[PDB]
Amino acid sequence: AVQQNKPTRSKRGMRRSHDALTAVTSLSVDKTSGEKHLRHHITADGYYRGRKVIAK
Amino acid sequence: SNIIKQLEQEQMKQDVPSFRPGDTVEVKVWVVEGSKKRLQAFEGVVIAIRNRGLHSAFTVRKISNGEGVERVFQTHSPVVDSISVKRRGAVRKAKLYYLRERTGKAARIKERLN
Amino acid sequence: MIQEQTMLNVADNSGARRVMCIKVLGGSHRRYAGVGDIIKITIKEAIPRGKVKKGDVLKAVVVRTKKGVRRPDGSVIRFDGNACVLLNNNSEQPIGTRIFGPVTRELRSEKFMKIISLAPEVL
Amino acid sequence: MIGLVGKKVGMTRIFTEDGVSIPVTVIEVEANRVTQVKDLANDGYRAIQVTTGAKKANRVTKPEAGHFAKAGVEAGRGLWEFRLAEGEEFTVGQSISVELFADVKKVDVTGTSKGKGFAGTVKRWNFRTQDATHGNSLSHRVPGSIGQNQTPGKVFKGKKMAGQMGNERVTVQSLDVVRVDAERNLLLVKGAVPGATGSDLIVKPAVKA
Amino acid sequence: MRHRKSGRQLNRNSSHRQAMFRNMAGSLVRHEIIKTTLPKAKELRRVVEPLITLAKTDSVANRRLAFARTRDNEIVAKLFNELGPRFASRAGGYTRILKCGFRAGDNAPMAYIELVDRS
RNA sequence: CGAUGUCGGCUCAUCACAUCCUGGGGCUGAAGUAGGUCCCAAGGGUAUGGCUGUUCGCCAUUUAAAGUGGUACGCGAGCUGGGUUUAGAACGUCGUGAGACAGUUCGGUCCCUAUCUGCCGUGGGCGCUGGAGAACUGAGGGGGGCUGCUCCUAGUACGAGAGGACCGGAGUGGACGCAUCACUGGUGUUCGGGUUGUCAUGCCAAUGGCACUGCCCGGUAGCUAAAUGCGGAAGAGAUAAGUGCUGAAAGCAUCUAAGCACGAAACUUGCCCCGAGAUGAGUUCUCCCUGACCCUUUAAGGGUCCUGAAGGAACGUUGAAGACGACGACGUUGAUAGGCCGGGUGUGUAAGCGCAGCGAUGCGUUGAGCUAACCGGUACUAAUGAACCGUGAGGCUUAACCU
RNA sequence: AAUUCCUUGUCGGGUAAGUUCCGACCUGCACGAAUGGCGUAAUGAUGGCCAGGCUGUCUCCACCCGAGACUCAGUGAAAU
RNA sequence: ACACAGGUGGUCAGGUAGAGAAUACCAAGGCGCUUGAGAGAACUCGGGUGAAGGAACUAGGCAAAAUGGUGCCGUAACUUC
RNA sequence: AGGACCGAACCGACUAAUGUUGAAAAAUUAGCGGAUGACUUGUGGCUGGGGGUGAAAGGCCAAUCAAACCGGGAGAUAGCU
Ligand SMILES: [Mg+2]
Ligand SMILES: [Mg+2]
Ligand SMILES: [Mg+2]
Ligand SMILES: [Mg+2]
Ligand SMILES: [Mg+2]
Ligand SMILES: [Mg+2]
Ligand SMILES: [Mg+2]
Ligand SMILES: [Mg+2]
Ligand SMILES: [Mg+2]
Ligand SMILES: [Mg+2]
Ligand SMILES: [Mg+2]
Ligand SMILES: [Mg+2]
Ligand SMILES: [Mg+2]
Ligand SMILES: [Mg+2]
Ligand SMILES: [Mg+2]
Ligand SMILES: [Mg+2]
Ligand SMILES: [Mg+2]
Ligand SMILES: [Mg+2]
Ligand SMILES: [Mg+2]
Ligand SMILES: [Mg+2]
Ligand SMILES: [Mg+2]
Ligand SMILES: [Mg+2]
Ligand SMILES: [Mg+2]
Ligand SMILES: [Mg+2]
Ligand SMILES: [Mg+2]
Ligand SMILES: [Mg+2]
Ligand SMILES: [Mg+2]
Ligand SMILES: [Mg+2]
Ligand SMILES: [Mg+2]
Ligand SMILES: [Mg+2]
Ligand SMILES: [Mg+2]
Ligand SMILES: [Mg+2]
Ligand SMILES: [Mg+2]
Ligand SMILES: [Mg+2]
Ligand SMILES: [Mg+2]
Ligand SMILES: [Mg+2]
Ligand SMILES: [Mg+2]
Ligand SMILES: [Mg+2]
Ligand SMILES: [Mg+2]
Ligand SMILES: [Mg+2]
Ligand SMILES: [Mg+2]
Ligand SMILES: [Mg+2]
Ligand SMILES: [Mg+2]
Ligand SMILES: [Mg+2]
Ligand SMILES: [Mg+2]
Ligand SMILES: [Mg+2]
Ligand SMILES: [Mg+2]
Ligand SMILES: [Mg+2]
Ligand SMILES: [Mg+2]
Ligand SMILES: [Mg+2]
Ligand SMILES: [Mg+2]
Ligand SMILES: [Mg+2]
Ligand SMILES: [Mg+2]
Ligand SMILES: [Mg+2]
Ligand SMILES: [Mg+2]
Ligand SMILES: [Mg+2]
Ligand SMILES: [Mg+2]
Ligand SMILES: [Mg+2]
Ligand SMILES: [Mg+2]
Ligand SMILES: [Mg+2]
Ligand SMILES: [Mg+2]
Ligand SMILES: [Mg+2]
Ligand SMILES: [Mg+2]
Ligand SMILES: [Mg+2]
Ligand SMILES: [Mg+2]
Ligand SMILES: [Mg+2]
Ligand SMILES: [Mg+2]
Ligand SMILES: [Mg+2]
Ligand SMILES: [Mg+2]
Ligand SMILES: [Mg+2]
Ligand SMILES: [Mg+2]
Ligand SMILES: [Mg+2]
Ligand SMILES: [Mg+2]
Ligand SMILES: [Mg+2]
Ligand SMILES: [Mg+2]
Ligand SMILES: [Mg+2]
Ligand SMILES: [Mg+2]
Ligand SMILES: [Mg+2]
Ligand SMILES: [Mg+2]
Ligand SMILES: [Mg+2]
Ligand SMILES: [Mg+2]
Ligand SMILES: [Mg+2]
Ligand SMILES: [Mg+2]
Ligand SMILES: [Mg+2]
Ligand SMILES: [Mg+2]
Repeated sequence: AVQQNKPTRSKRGMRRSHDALTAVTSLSVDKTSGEKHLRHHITADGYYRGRKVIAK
Repeated sequence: SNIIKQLEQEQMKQDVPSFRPGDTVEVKVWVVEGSKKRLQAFEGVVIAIRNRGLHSAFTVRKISNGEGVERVFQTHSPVVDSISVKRRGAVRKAKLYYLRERTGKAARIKERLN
Repeated sequence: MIQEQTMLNVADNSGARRVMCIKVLGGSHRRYAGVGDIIKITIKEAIPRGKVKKGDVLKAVVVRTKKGVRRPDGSVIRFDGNACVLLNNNSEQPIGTRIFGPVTRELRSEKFMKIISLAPEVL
Repeated sequence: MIGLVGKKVGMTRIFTEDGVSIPVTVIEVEANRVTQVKDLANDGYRAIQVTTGAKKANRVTKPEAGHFAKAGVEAGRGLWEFRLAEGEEFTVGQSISVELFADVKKVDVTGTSKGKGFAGTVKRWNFRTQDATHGNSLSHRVPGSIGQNQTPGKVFKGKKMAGQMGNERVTVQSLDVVRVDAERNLLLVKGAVPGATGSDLIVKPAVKA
Repeated sequence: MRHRKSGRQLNRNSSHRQAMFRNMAGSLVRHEIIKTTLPKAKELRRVVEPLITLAKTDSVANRRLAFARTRDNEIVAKLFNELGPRFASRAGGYTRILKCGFRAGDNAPMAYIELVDRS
């Protein structure tokens, strides 16, 4: 259940070949407040698709 | 769907009488022995009714020759011919499966008058 | 739906009350036996003066099952117990003379025309 | 002979006059309309390409919508292809109805089976379970042994192991066709065809006869 | 396999789910907007919105049913006196999911679930 | 010998053919039936129990048959631990004794989260020479291949009778496999009801919590087998053993040397599935792009500005798809999901009120009320205007045509 | 026989079938009288066997409820 | 060795049901056990239910399932009574 | 009356499963035995290594026992690796 040879750092790099993170593609921009947010999420100030959906 | 229900409602029987569980019912089925179709009678107590439209069914239990016999009729099948409520009974369940261990005096059910 | 080690009641006046199926005949690895099926049985309980004796080994035809048998409309006919009629080993005709309780239309054939003749009720 | 593309509507039963209940599978078959006729001079083999159903106009793509526009026919929900026998031909914009099966007696229904997901070897390959008691340590539904000792340092190809079950093309052969209802575009075959309710079916006349 | 089934298990047993949605449906009626996780917010629609539809017909029996679902007389009073006639013309859809990002403690995808006629 | 765990069982197997069954033959001291024997043949099939730790064996009853072997007497980083083979104890036996006995007897810790190969699945990358969406061909690979019994032929052939066929046809099974949920059922801690103890909601009434879902009774969808559909083929090709035709060498004879014919579940096909990473990277159909300039080391060169297509991806609503990816549906021009409305189904006559009763309770209102995943509807809620990726006519060499 | 090698002795019972068990036989390889002999009610988390009830033990598994496994975020080993 | 399912003597003893300091639910009082969030595969773990059969499983009924209280009736061989 | 009976505390450890780089250098879970006695328990004492102690398993004597631990002879000796 354990190895018999030390796997190389080359094999280590090939296993980590798929472990890269995917950056967010494009931030949607609100039409009223003009700030950037995740697509289909509310903004930090509380806007979503123009209207002020939550006070603060 | 609409297509299934249209195929099934054109095969249903328009004259199935209203019976509840616990009704002593009498079912006449077709028997093909040799080449002559005769009409054998079967009479017992409805212990279960399963309603699914065309696929509707009901279970009749009788004590025949000392032996208990259950028989699950397909309601809209044409091999049954008549269904007649001999004696309607008053129970408070949908399925009377407890009659499978009651015999004689214990397996009576009172009559649902009116 | 009878298999090996299944106890059965006895449906005739052959003299047995309680028999046990020891082999479902007619096919290798055959699991079950419905009605109309031949089973080799042994006798576990008998009347004191019968045609058969406790410990005899002989054939039997299943005539009533608690699992039940299906009809081509989709209906099913269940019984409260398991019942078989004893047969001879060779001639394979019934030993008793009077069949007790009902039987089914699946039983009737050229092979078992005698049993449905003697049955009080054929469903 | 060519086949037709239908859809699994569901199952029901046809009570005969004789008291026999036939379990049938309703397969609606809309008008299959051909989109391309393939031949030996251009394609190397003889077949037709049919389409059925409708599709949202904003969703059929410009490469795909140009393919229907060359045949001059409404976009359907897919494209299937049926090999032609000899002496059998069709035009391009021709529609094919369920009356093609009016005088066949057995068909073969090809569908994509239900998806069982990642299934173990008890369910997938019908392995026997081991003993559920009498000392068994964590090994009740495991596949047991898978090979031999050093002779073939290796498990053989095609060893029955766990994995994806179902969700694949299977064909049930020689289904008795019960009723061919051309007016409401149906096809009643005896028994159970593959696929879930609402999935595409390929009904061809039976090759084993 | 999970063919055609419904209802989220939410890593809880059945009595905990029923008691959590009993607390959470009362908390949504009380404040008209709450912040919970996105799977719990989507599953809360199948609890609160049958309670509001129950509240459109003010009978003594329906007060007893809504009390049997929520076990809080303040919520049952708010359902039939306020949210009953507030949603009396809407054909369902009494609430709104607003996804609000990710919780800092465990990266859970959160969401605001609010009533429609709040602001 | 700085460790290669061992008898038997279990669970997966896999190969050989010196073949047990089924298939094809030859000879028979082969009438038929049934055999004996040998040849060909490994496609498929090839018991359950009693006893014993047993393999084996005997026995019971099956079956077409219950093949023989290889596989570390296959298989313990898969299981078991009955046997053997630790320490306890005892009998017989041996020894003065400690003790010993392939003699017996009772009792006696079976570890390992898988790095690599392998295998089962499922993805990412890139390639296939402009890019993209599909539909394919089939190089190749895998699956599958079992058989009983009854009836007809026909009580015919055969036979003194007893008995009893070949060939051919039909039906119905067993075992196995695939699919499915219409039926019969199972489950159904998300639906309904009954009920015990207790606590709480002020109390009554009515509910809820907890007690294995408290204990039960039923049960929707889904998944399921025991449920019910279907499958094994027919055919073709080339053959094995075998059977021949014509025919010499060798005036004859001779199946072979030339030539020709027949011949089996084996072989190649036919059936099913995968399948162009088939780098030999194929074919068909459709769609998309028709800008300017700088550069020096001038070339399949580098850069700038303009341009951003077809399409894709991401995000969202999600699915009878699913570990995750993937795959499929849908995103307002919208039924994708939830809700809602209606229906169905299930449960079995709610609550409240009235009546009867001393009361438990009964009756009426009432097949009432509630009803999950189901069916048909419905924009009420959530599926955003965008942005992102992908570009800007696509090498050389001949050849054939086109002017 | 906790002792019997031959041995699965033979016979009987039980079972469809019993190398175990029970009752006999005696041919005690190699019992035997306080390293006690033979019985024995009661008792035993004791050994063997049989029967009734009971059942997923099994034919042959199916579904369901939860805890992991799987995905994301945080922390982060080990034998070799 | 640990903010470790272990071990550790004495004293206090509420309600309802109950023979009870068993057990169920509670009071006073004290807790939710120092990673969460999803998903709802195989497989493992701890449970629930199961058609027909009922020990055919197995070394062996191992494990499960079953029995379970009070009162009254009734109760065998054998025995040291 | 009882080395009496059933059964919690308490004492023990028969069976199974889990666990086996564990929660745990022997435990948990479901069952189990004893439970007025040759019982069990607190505190303190006494017995010392060829010695103790032992309802006897070569058991126990500080996670160590066919002769404890620590220091010393001591760099014992090793025809062996
Ligand atoms: Mg090495
Ligand atoms: Mg990685
Ligand atoms: Mg699926
Ligand atoms: Mg098994
Ligand atoms: Mg273990
Ligand atoms: Mg286990
Ligand atoms: Mg190994
Ligand atoms: Mg090699
Ligand atoms: Mg759904
Ligand atoms: Mg979690
Ligand atoms: Mg609970
Ligand atoms: Mg060695
Ligand atoms: Mg080594
Ligand atoms: Mg040979
Ligand atoms: Mg021969
Ligand atoms: Mg082979
Ligand atoms: Mg073979
Ligand atoms: Mg071969
Ligand atoms: Mg072949
Ligand atoms: Mg045997
Ligand atoms: Mg060998
Ligand atoms: Mg071996
Ligand atoms: Mg072998
Ligand atoms: Mg082994
Ligand atoms: Mg052992
Ligand atoms: Mg010893
Ligand atoms: Mg020895
Ligand atoms: Mg790839
Ligand atoms: Mg092949
Ligand atoms: Mg065959
Ligand atoms: Mg079904
Ligand atoms: Mg259905
Ligand atoms: Mg049911
Ligand atoms: Mg239930
Ligand atoms: Mg169901
Ligand atoms: Mg209560
Ligand atoms: Mg009250
Ligand atoms: Mg409470
Ligand atoms: Mg409590
Ligand atoms: Mg052939
Ligand atoms: Mg000649
Ligand atoms: Mg010649
Ligand atoms: Mg030929
Ligand atoms: Mg519309
Ligand atoms: Mg909807
Ligand atoms: Mg409704
Ligand atoms: Mg109804
Ligand atoms: Mg009322
Ligand atoms: Mg109620
Ligand atoms: Mg009425
Ligand atoms: Mg109703
Ligand atoms: Mg709908
Ligand atoms: Mg002796
Ligand atoms: Mg002996
Ligand atoms: Mg036995
Ligand atoms: Mg004997
Ligand atoms: Mg035994
Ligand atoms: Mg004896
Ligand atoms: Mg002696
Ligand atoms: Mg002496
Ligand atoms: Mg003595
Ligand atoms: Mg992580
Ligand atoms: Mg802690
Ligand atoms: Mg108390
Ligand atoms: Mg307590
Ligand atoms: Mg913790
Ligand atoms: Mg689970
Ligand atoms: Mg259970
Ligand atoms: Mg069962
Ligand atoms: Mg049930
Ligand atoms: Mg049952
Ligand atoms: Mg046995
Ligand atoms: Mg066995
Ligand atoms: Mg036990
Ligand atoms: Mg139990
Ligand atoms: Mg005592
Ligand atoms: Mg002790
Ligand atoms: Mg314990
Ligand atoms: Mg006691
Ligand atoms: Mg000793
Ligand atoms: Mg010690
Ligand atoms: Mg010493
Ligand atoms: Mg010494
Ligand atoms: Mg010295
Ligand atoms: Mg030294």
